[PDB]
Amino acid sequence: CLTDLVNLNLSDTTEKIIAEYIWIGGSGMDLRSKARTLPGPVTDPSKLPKWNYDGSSTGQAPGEDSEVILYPQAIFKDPFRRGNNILVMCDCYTPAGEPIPTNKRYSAAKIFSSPEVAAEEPWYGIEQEYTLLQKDTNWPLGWPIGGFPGPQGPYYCGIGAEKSFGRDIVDAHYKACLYAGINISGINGEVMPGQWEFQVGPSVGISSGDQVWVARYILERITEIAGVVVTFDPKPIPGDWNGAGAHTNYSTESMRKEGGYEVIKAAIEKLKLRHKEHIAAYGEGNERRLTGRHETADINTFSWGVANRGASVRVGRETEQNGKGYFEDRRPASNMDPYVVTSMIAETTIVWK
Amino acid sequence: CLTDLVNLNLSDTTEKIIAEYIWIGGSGMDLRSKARTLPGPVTDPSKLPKWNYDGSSTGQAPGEDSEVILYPQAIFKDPFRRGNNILVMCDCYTPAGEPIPTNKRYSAAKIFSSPEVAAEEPWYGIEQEYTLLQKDTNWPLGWPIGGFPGPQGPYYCGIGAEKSFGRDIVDAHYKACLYAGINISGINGEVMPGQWEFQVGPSVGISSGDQVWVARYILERITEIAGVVVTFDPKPIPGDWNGAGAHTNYSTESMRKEGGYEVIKAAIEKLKLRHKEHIAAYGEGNERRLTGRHETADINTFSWGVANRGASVRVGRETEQNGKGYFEDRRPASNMDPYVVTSMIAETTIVWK
Amino acid sequence: CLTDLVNLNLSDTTEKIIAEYIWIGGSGMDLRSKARTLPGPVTDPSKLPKWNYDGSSTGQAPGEDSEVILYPQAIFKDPFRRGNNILVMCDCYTPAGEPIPTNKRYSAAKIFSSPEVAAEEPWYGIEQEYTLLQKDTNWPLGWPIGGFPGPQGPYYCGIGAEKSFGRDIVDAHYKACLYAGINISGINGEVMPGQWEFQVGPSVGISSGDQVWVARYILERITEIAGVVVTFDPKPIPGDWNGAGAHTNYSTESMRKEGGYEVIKAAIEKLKLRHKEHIAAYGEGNERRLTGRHETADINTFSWGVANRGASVRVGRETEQNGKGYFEDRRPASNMDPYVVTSMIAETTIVWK
Amino acid sequence: CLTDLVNLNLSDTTEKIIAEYIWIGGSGMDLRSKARTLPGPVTDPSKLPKWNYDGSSTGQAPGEDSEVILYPQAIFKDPFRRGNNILVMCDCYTPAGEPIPTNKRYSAAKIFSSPEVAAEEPWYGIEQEYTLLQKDTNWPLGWPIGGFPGPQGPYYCGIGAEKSFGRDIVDAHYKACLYAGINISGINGEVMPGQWEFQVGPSVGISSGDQVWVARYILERITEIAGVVVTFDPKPIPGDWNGAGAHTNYSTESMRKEGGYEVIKAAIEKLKLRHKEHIAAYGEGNERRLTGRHETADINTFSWGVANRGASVRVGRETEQNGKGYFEDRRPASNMDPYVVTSMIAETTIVWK
Amino acid sequence: CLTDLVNLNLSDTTEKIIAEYIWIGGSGMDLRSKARTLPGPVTDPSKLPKWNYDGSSTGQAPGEDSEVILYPQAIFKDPFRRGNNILVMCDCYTPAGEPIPTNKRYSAAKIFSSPEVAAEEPWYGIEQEYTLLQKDTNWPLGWPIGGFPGPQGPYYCGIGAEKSFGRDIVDAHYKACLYAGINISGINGEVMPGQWEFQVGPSVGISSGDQVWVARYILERITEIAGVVVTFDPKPIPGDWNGAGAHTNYSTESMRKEGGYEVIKAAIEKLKLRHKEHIAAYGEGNERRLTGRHETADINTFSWGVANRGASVRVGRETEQNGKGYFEDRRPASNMDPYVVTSMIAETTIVWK
Ligand SMILES: Nc1ncnc2c1ncn2[C@@H]1O[C@H](COP(=O)(O)OP(=O)(O)O)[C@@H](O)[C@H]1O
Ligand SMILES: Nc1ncnc2c1ncn2[C@@H]1O[C@H](COP(=O)(O)OP(=O)(O)O)[C@@H](O)[C@H]1O
Ligand SMILES: Nc1ncnc2c1ncn2[C@@H]1O[C@H](COP(=O)(O)OP(=O)(O)O)[C@@H](O)[C@H]1O
Ligand SMILES: Nc1ncnc2c1ncn2[C@@H]1O[C@H](COP(=O)(O)OP(=O)(O)O)[C@@H](O)[C@H]1O
Ligand SMILES: Nc1ncnc2c1ncn2[C@@H]1O[C@H](COP(=O)(O)OP(=O)(O)O)[C@@H](O)[C@H]1O
Ligand SMILES: C[P@](=O)(CC[C@H](N)C(=O)O)OP(=O)(O)O
Ligand SMILES: C[P@](=O)(CC[C@H](N)C(=O)O)OP(=O)(O)O
Ligand SMILES: C[P@](=O)(CC[C@H](N)C(=O)O)OP(=O)(O)O
Ligand SMILES: C[P@](=O)(CC[C@H](N)C(=O)O)OP(=O)(O)O
Ligand SMILES: C[P@](=O)(CC[C@H](N)C(=O)O)OP(=O)(O)O
Ligand SMILES: [Mn+2]
Ligand SMILES: [Mn+2]
Ligand SMILES: [Mn+2]
Ligand SMILES: [Mn+2]
Ligand SMILES: [Mn+2]
Ligand SMILES: [Mn+2]
Ligand SMILES: [Mn+2]
Ligand SMILES: [Mn+2]
Ligand SMILES: [Mn+2]
Ligand SMILES: [Mn+2]
Ligand SMILES: [Mn+2]
Ligand SMILES: [Mn+2]
Ligand SMILES: [Mn+2]
Ligand SMILES: [Mn+2]
Ligand SMILES: [Mn+2]
Repeated sequence: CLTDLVNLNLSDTTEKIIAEYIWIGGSGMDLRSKARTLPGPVTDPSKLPKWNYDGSSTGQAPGEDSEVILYPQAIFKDPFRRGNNILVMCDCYTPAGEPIPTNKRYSAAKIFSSPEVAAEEPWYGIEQEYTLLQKDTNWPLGWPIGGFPGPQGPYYCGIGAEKSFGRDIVDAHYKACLYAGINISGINGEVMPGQWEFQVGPSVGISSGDQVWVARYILERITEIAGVVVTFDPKPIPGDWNGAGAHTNYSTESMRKEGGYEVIKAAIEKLKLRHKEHIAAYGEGNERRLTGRHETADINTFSWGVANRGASVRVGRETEQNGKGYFEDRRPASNMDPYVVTSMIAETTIVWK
Repeated sequence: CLTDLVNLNLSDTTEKIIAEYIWIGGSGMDLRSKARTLPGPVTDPSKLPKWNYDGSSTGQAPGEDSEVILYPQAIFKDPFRRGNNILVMCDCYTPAGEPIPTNKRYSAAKIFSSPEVAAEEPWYGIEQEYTLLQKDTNWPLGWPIGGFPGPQGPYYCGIGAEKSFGRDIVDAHYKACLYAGINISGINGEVMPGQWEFQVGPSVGISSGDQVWVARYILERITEIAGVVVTFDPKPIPGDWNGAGAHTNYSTESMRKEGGYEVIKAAIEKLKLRHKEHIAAYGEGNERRLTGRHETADINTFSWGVANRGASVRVGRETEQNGKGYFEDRRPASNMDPYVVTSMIAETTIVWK
Repeated sequence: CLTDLVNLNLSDTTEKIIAEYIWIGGSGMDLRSKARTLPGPVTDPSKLPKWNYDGSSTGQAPGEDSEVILYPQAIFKDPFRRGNNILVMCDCYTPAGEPIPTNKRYSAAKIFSSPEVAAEEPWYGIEQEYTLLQKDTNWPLGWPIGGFPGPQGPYYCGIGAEKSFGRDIVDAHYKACLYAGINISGINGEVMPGQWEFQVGPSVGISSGDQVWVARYILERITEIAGVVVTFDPKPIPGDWNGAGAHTNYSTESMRKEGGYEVIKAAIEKLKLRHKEHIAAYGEGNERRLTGRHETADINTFSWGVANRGASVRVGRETEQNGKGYFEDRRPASNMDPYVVTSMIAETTIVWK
Repeated sequence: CLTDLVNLNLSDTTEKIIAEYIWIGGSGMDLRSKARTLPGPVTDPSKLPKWNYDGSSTGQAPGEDSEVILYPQAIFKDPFRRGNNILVMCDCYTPAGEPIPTNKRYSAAKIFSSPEVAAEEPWYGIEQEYTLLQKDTNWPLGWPIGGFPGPQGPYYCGIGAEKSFGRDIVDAHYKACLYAGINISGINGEVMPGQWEFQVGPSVGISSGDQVWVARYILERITEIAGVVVTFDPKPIPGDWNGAGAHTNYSTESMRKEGGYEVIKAAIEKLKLRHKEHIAAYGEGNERRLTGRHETADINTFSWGVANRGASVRVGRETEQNGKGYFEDRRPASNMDPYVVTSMIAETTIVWK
Repeated sequence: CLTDLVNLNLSDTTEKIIAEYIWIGGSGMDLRSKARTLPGPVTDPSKLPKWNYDGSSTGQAPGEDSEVILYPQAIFKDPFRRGNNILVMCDCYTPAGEPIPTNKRYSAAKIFSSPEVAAEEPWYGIEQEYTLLQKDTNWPLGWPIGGFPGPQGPYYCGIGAEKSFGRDIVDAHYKACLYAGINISGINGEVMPGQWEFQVGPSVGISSGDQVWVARYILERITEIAGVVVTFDPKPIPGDWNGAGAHTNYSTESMRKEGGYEVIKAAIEKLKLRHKEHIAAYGEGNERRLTGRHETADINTFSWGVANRGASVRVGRETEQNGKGYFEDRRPASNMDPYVVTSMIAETTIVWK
């Protein structure tokens, strides 16, 4: 029957390939994709033809001038179609070669090409938290309808049927990602029952943004299979329940070398000064998450400390004791555009004075 | 149990083959098929025996003179029975060798054999849109019964459980088709939730028609497996919801060579003059689709433009900028007979003056 | 679909590994785990990097000083993720290298390193009994809701649908454990319908504790898959229904050699004197189990005998008739921390006089 | 069985009475009630004993000083218990005779006792709109779960099963209210499917506030019976669906006498000047309702007109043509405290200059 | 519980009355109603105050000039609210006293006031056929979903569970109507399973129209209670299944007196000449019903005969044999506006020459 067809091995019959072009839609938060057949395997992004789609249907163009252009930027193996088929992360342009307003990759690319940044070779590990929800009722997975599970406490990194909801989805994603070639560093059950996390491990500059988006694309496709819905809303349930963020861990060449801890403090300092303008691009709805309770710092103050999950930035015990490592900006929400957060951190930390 | 039997590998036990003869029924819109055993593998259509069926049961013949004859025309691998078994696309005739009124392949074959057409070597890519429906209630897949989903917008090329209904079926079909040997160029989720699309990529003359029909046959067989119903009705739900069409993309030898864009304009021009008579054969119910809203042009006007999804014909940005390519006739409905549309375009575009 | 992704073989695509760090949480009875990617296979515990987690979320640290450190101590193969992926049993410390109050491995390690203990090379076989419960109602698997099955009698080591509930889970676990490298000696259906047992066979000193914990981790993960709940509560149902214990079988070098039976009696003797203080660490709720009925001895008396399941300690017919073997301390409850019971027995039996 | 007991006629057995004391709770939007037995029928409010309740449980007092006092203010017949039993609308005070912060009846009473207001003898008709919701899912009655009914249009004052949801409840309420002695002037199905309205007809000064609250109490008690939930949230569903308000119709002695239309215009004028401060007390969430679409006027502008449902105030065709009547302030939300809106209008309209 | 409240007898507690004003909405086919309280019983229409409603919500007025006026024209007892409560049939006007375009009572009233018509004192019996449908699926009551019952034949005037669907509703209606004061002459099960009929017996001129509308109002309210949907669509199911009409039986003074049969033939004759223009106002969709099969006459021909259910007009055996009676115009569809058909027959039959 149905899975025999979806899992057909094509290699036995043609050289042809299926490429799934992924892009980001009109809201800056919606992933979209379509697929095309290509005549043979491809490993280099610049050897893939450009393409277009109906921008008038994604809120990015008018009906009379509907075409919007897709620039292939990164290739990953398609864990769904398997064999030689591929996912292609994309960039969006007018037919005139202008990047459209919702393309935030272009700006970020410039910052990561700019040679004083490139030389610092920044590293990002981003911690994507999300929440799983029952289709149609829109209530968190594992929660009874019109009710709540036991209070927070046993859920964080837990095991068992009354504690841990949807490991299925999570472990699936983890391998999918690995197979695809995403640098995924690890996963964990989070504090609010039904909330999970994966980390896209230390990735350089632009490719961090690319990998987080593709990882999210894979997550949602998996949840789609499962008949479950994901939100990246930073505070999906009001009251005594954790919000969800996208912690950004960060380091520069000079931060991970001898006496980098000094560079770290100095970077934090610069961040303190540009808190206000960082918050503004750190994803919407954040006001509902950053309250000072539930392992956040208040939106209005900026703070930092060592093992302090109540602070705006946190520095690992390990990197303190070694005088070198990385720090964690805990401010960005789970619905953060990594392109924006990732480059803005480099900019406020290297370029600006 | 049941799938062990349906998936038996016959190769281990005989040389014998199963051929599924497919034809088009009395309404010109209903596919029909039966199967026979053949003594060994066959790769050439003319080496398959002709056959007959009970036309009195498909509305094509009377009871007392019931026999109607099947001419094998194209072979494809059967993605259901797998191994060496085959699908055989067919043509319909009286025992006297007359093509029956519902055989539109014969006319089309003549036009594509006619040497001034053949030399121009026309190319067609056809975009089959369709809609998936819940068995028995006849309401679109994923829609709640006696109600509607959220308004159009997030569905086009979307991902996730609350957005994307029946990817299962779609991805299955895609591989099925590839395996079978249909030149299928790509797929995508369409604008109305539950509506999808596949494209039968650039195919020459008569074989375009053959492949579209066989692709439709595979689609409906898959939906059958799934316990879901397909309509090719061009406007299945009334009101603020997309209709479904069968866009025909077209090019001639001279159109894809240097300065073909001029030939394109001239062809469009000829099309403008024969709009009235094209509409008449562009599938029934089209009046309900072509309204000027929802990415169509009004039935009564003819128009064209560059990236204009509101026009009767559209010319890609890419082919404009290259002075050579193809244009898209957006007029045909999803229930179009590709034999009719495909040849009628060649006729109005090459032969007539 | 979903199990195709969870069962992806990673070996075909990278050298990378997934390690699941397991630890024991704030209540001393809750297992917790998270996973990370490592660059290649690892077989030695000391070659695994140390790690940390949010102790503020497991009741082990404050929010402002939240980091707690994980020391890898034992590696086993992950029977879930399979291939080269691993489970890593852990130990808990402050960033200052202090063992936290809930780390009972550290104390036990000292006792088993201490050279007069090491030389006696103690052996432990521990019999983990547990009960399976329906999710949400929290009533034993196979029991009708708000009611009881037939009285005890046909359930112990039974077979058939009306007698034996959840063998599925049990047999799964058994192989899981073997695969993982736990020395699991055997399994059996227990006396109360829905209650089962596995034995972690003769294991030396500290590794007994390690293996029991990891075996429990595997059990609960399996039940999680099954949509069923486990309790290690020593007496889950009040009345005429068996409780659950963690019998510890024990032997020293000198006990299993010629005329060890004398050493056995002498050990029992020492145990009689420290009954009071053993009970106190033999797991909470034990008062509800050890009643003198249902194959226990009363908490307040200490007793021993030969084939006597009504005594506090029991000595096998086999080891009596051979003048050498091991004895069974039937006192510990099913929710016993094996680190505590296992070393406390060595201490009261070798060191103290 | 159960309704035989609930409907027992007590008259046949004692003179005793049951009085249900109703009051308004800590949030200023939550009705609360408890019942006591009284020795014989009572018709005058001042002949009912005062009472108290646990304010610490309604967010109105601390635990150590928990008593809050209830002043009977209005009697109505209890339509649930029937016979001679009564509902008693209440007022809230400290034991020291201070009105508590959430008692808005006291202020309003003062304004309606103040002799220049009393002499003008103001009249209020208030139009309570509300929405009916499915228990637990919190989605509007008659809507399919995770979906929407047909667009607005056939619902307003409609009849039939596919159009009209919960008439049951509505018609019940209507008679309940009449029986009770509420001056209820009429009912109607509103624009958004599942939304209804009742009017508390022309009532003088303080008693308008009293009757609206008691009418709301009766409504919710009825929906409680039905196993359905009510919201007075002014905009329960986002998007192309009506919000809900509490239109206040108003007239003074001088407005309903010869050439009152002049007094009306002058009153409107005064209202224009105090729009800002009226909005602030016209119920919370109003920003989400008053948008200028769906028969509201934008929160930021003030406007008036004759038959204009798009304006902030509307004057009936009937009262224009007669040079005398009443005008409709369409600004208050459905969650308005009538005590506050009702007196504030008298104050801005008579006292202030 | 709920029916105790809906059936409260108000007479025991006030003199007050509930009046349900009914009118016809923007489509000319949708009934609408709302209710008001009146101070005492009323028996004469002209003693009821006029009223208004929001025409902007029924498609009859703009938002800025929203008021539309209701003229009470006929009173009937409300069979739902019972006691002294009343239904009030209405007429629609601008505030300027113009009848709105959808008010067809005004025209008809003129024709029935015009003294040469009045003197002929026309009589109408109209046969309302309708179909009952399952809510949400919109498939006829008693039909299995996605299928059909046995072929027509045993359904007409049938009895039994496999033959007769919804008698409940029907018998309820019948008494309701009688109670209300509608001159309802009789009922019967019709030919297509799930289709019924009632007749509004011999009623004079304008009051026929009034009574048919109010009868329809009562029908749909009843079906609403039942959780069932009604259509007056003339041909709800395509194929071998009866359509639904609104046969109009007609007689004038001179037709029911000695040798009226001559006047009858002459009237028929006049009708033959104005068939074309009668058809145009005889309700929309009629083309799908009037086919010449299933007891209709073809739309394009006009015919008459004696006991002929295949003709456009039919004359009873009884009135033929008596040389005096009435004839049956079988042409109007079930969705006919009786005001239009009823007066148009008088006009073509008396006034015009
Ligand atoms: N030097 C570094 N610079 C930037 N990121 C790093 C560095 N070292 C490790 N990381 C990344 O930071 C991430 C932190 O993940 P996790 O263990 O969830 O963080 P936390 O415990 O702070 O929540 C991992 O992706 C890791 O790849
Ligand atoms: N040069 C050509 N001549 C005719 N058909 C072509 C030509 N080039 C491409 N096609 C086909 O026409 C189809 C276009 O489909 P699609 O990608 O859906 O276009 P749209 O932008 O209208 O969605 C594809 O099959 C494409 O391969
Ligand atoms: N000499 C020994 N020292 C420690 N454990 C032993 C020794 N001999 C056997 N065992 C173990 O004791 C356990 C046997 O448990 P089990 O069959 O449940 O005992 P019983 O059923 O008699 O109460 C297993 O751990 C077995 O591997
Ligand atoms: N003179 C008056 N002054 C104040 N309110 C009045 C006066 N006359 C009537 N009312 C009341 O105002 C309320 C408006 O009800 P309704 O007819 O539903 O309003 P709308 O037409 O705005 O829906 C009713 O209670 C009506 O009886
Ligand atoms: N002289 C008349 N004029 C008008 N209607 C009449 C006259 N005599 C009887 N009727 C009525 O005509 C209607 C008859 O419809 P019905 O009994 O269903 O007839 P059929 O057998 O034509 O279906 C009823 O209102 C009946 O009372
Ligand atoms: C549990 P936590 O300590 C806090 C993050 C939290 N889920 C949030 O509100 O951002 O996450 P992590 O940073 O260890 O992943
Ligand atoms: C979304 P669309 O732009 C328009 C097709 C539409 N479903 C129709 O009504 O013909 O499809 P395509 O051009 O990407 O083929
Ligand atoms: C029959 P049993 O003695 C069961 C022991 C009992 N569940 C308990 O409460 O100790 O089995 P074994 O493990 O001792 O062989
Ligand atoms: C039809 P409407 O104008 C509705 C206005 C709307 N429901 C709202 O206040 O938001 O109410 P009413 O005045 O007829 O009661
Ligand atoms: C039996 P019939 O011809 C039914 C009318 C038929 N269903 C139609 O299409 O008009 O009418 P009657 O019994 O009501 O006169
Ligand atoms: Mn983390
Ligand atoms: Mn986290
Ligand atoms: Mn973190
Ligand atoms: Mn397309
Ligand atoms: Mn399309
Ligand atoms: Mn197209
Ligand atoms: Mn045992
Ligand atoms: Mn046991
Ligand atoms: Mn034992
Ligand atoms: Mn109103
Ligand atoms: Mn209203
Ligand atoms: Mn109003
Ligand atoms: Mn009849
Ligand atoms: Mn009839
Ligand atoms: Mn009739």
